[PDB]
Amino acid sequence: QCASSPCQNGGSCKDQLQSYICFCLPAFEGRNCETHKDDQLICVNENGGCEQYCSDHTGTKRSCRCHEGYSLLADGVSCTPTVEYPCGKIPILE
Amino acid sequence: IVGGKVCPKGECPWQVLLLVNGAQLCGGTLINTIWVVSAAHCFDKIKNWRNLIAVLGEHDLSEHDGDEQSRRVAQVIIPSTYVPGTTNHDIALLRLHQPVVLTDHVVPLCLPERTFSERTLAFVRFSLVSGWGQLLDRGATALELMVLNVPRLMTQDCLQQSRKVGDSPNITEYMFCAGYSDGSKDSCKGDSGGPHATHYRGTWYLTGIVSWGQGCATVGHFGVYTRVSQYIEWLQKLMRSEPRPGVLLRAPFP
Amino acid sequence: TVAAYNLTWKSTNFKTILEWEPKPVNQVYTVQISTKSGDWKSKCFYTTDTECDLTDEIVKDVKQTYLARVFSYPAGNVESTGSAGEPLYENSPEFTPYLETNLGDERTLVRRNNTFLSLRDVFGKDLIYTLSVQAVIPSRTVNRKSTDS
Ligand SMILES: Nc1ccc2[nH]c(-c3cc(CC(=O)O)cc(-c4cccc([N+](=O)[O-])c4)c3O)cc2n1
Repeated sequence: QCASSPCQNGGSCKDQLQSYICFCLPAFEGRNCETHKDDQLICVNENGGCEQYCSDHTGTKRSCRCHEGYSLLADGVSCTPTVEYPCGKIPILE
Repeated sequence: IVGGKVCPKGECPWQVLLLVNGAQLCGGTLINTIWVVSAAHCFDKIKNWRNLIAVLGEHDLSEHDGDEQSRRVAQVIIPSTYVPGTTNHDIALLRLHQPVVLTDHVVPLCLPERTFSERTLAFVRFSLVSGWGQLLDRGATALELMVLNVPRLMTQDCLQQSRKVGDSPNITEYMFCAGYSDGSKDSCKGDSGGPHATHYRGTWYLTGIVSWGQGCATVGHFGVYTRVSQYIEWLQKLMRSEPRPGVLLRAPFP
Repeated sequence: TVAAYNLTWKSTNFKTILEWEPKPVNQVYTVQISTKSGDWKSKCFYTTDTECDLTDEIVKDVKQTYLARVFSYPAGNVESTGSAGEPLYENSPEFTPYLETNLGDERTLVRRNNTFLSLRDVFGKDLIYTLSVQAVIPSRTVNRKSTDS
């Protein structure tokens, strides 16, 4: 258990009744602080971070897209409308 | 709509109201200036195919204000797999005669991209359904537009929680369920065709179409919607084809 | 694809892990967790593990009640859908960290603005001790006492 340092990626182990508790650092999670939070940037994982559409590519980063009437911005995730009455926006709450 | 509130005029801009001979038919959604989506059964008893109009901008059905826009419906296309009288493949694409003018009270709803629908919108818990349909299983229809916020369920949990029978269709892969089962909130007769809209990061997309599953606000039951995801392809394809020669059109599906 | 079964929450000082069965011969699992009224968030994407760590999510509001489900996909067609075009899944019991986590000042996996909170900063006057010492949260239904040192 802790003796047998099971916690990875900087984590600290706390012992219990044979069991232990790993306290990980902000970027990792898992029983043994082993999963890295920054390696699951896929479209199934919170839409890849894209505001509207996301695409996963083989061996290369996923790309975000926009709906007709909007343009992807500089950050590559957010879309902004290029029209006056872009779909799905409520003018009176704008 | 049972359990809903009144939609603050202008907050449901994609809501359509179809009329036949002047009488209310169904509701519908505006996806673009000449295209509206509604529920195929609403055209099960139409033999006055030119006396069909669509209104946008609408809110209070008793007074006219400066907003309602009306266009005749030039064409009605339904899956060639819908069966006159069922709830499966209950989707209709209506081609207006002339476009509408978007304004603060008339904007379309984004028809989302399948993948995004299936993978992201579908796990957004609450969406809105709206209409001027009965306010109680067999009560008065509304005059102001009413909107209901419902939770969606996956078929496994819907089936799991519904009471067992009535002469119900099955929840096919072309449907989904949303609602409460404690007969408190639900879509209702008169709301048919209207929208089920999900709000994802700032925009609303059309995730469903109010079908007719459950008389209206029953107990041990949920409301059934048409799963639009299964039809984006189809709609899109139809929206880019030449006008073809028919008011009712039954397009091949898929 | 068989669905997962025996979904269990294993939680001590808020470190919350869900575990389940079976151990997957040619299928993968993905876990989703939500609150009664929240959207579902996915974790442990397409794994072959039978445990998922949700601490990150439940420590956000330890007083909410979470519900989770595990989906099973064959491996390869991890798009897999069944008759009603959705992926095979099973749900877990509800877990309300604050009322069902296990106990052992102590640090918890609960974090506030980057730091970790402690047993008392999390249970205020609902935490009492005994003398050998045991930790007791009398305002509980289950897991009201800890163990002893
Ligand atoms: N929760 C809901 C939501 C929408 C609903 N719509 C209906 C509905 C019920 C009937 C009467 C019946 O049960 O046969 C008729 C229609 C209806 C509406 C418009 C057009 C036609 N049609 O066949 O030309 C039928 C309904 O939408 C029930 C219902 N329930």
